Amino acid sequence: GSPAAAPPTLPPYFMKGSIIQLANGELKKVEDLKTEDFIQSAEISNDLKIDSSTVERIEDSHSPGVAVIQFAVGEHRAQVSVEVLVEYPFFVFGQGWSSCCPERTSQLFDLPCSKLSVGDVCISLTLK
Amino acid sequence: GSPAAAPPTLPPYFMKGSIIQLANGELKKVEDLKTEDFIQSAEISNDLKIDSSTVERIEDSHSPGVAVIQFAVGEHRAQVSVEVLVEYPFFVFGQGWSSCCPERTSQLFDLPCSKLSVGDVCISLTLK
Ligand code: NA
Repeated sequence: GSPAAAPPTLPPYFMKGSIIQLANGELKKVEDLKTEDFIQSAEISNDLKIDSSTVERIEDSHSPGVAVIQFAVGEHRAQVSVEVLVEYPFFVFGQGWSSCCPERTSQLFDLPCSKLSVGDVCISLTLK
Repeated sequence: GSPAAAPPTLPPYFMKGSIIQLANGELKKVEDLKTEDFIQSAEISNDLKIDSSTVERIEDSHSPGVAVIQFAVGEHRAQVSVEVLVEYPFFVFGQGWSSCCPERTSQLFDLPCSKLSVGDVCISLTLK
């Protein structure tokens, strides 16, 4: 079948040394974020909730530098296949920042990443 | 409420109130970013390689609150159709933060936001 395409640009906070303001008034550098920062920040926020998507499959795209990743999204495991840039950092539950290509994420952002793998649970924040 | 969305498709809400570390070591509040903060070169030449994507078309989606955006991506203009929640913030060359629904982006990200338009050239802040 035909995957959905992800946004073709990356947001700026992935740049190492950027500082996030969490819904606990706390400030952390992006490279220092932990899983509990998201969970606690979501818990406190009246607007945001935590959700998650599990990596089911990673395949090469026909475009070089792009992966096709199959996700199982949220508690009913809705199946979504998306084209994503290999440098895109996902935040993996109990791991931290992870990408299809850590070396490229290092080149672009200086953000240390683990290699994204099948079974990884990626954290997201969505509106209520 | 809207269709299943992979992690990189979601607006990055938690970048609200972030401080971005620019390639040169400067710091900028995310709402204060300018096009020049994206450009390394202190004097743009026709040398200047930018990675960008240009908006070609914007349509309503069957799903409410979601827009479908066609992009021409990169130097070779790959055609990519991207479905996103309308508040998704793009940084536009010569314009700044823009979206398919400025009002909602401003309230959710606490920044000034323009309407995304056909012709808008969308960029990412990176080292590159
Ligand atoms: Na919450």
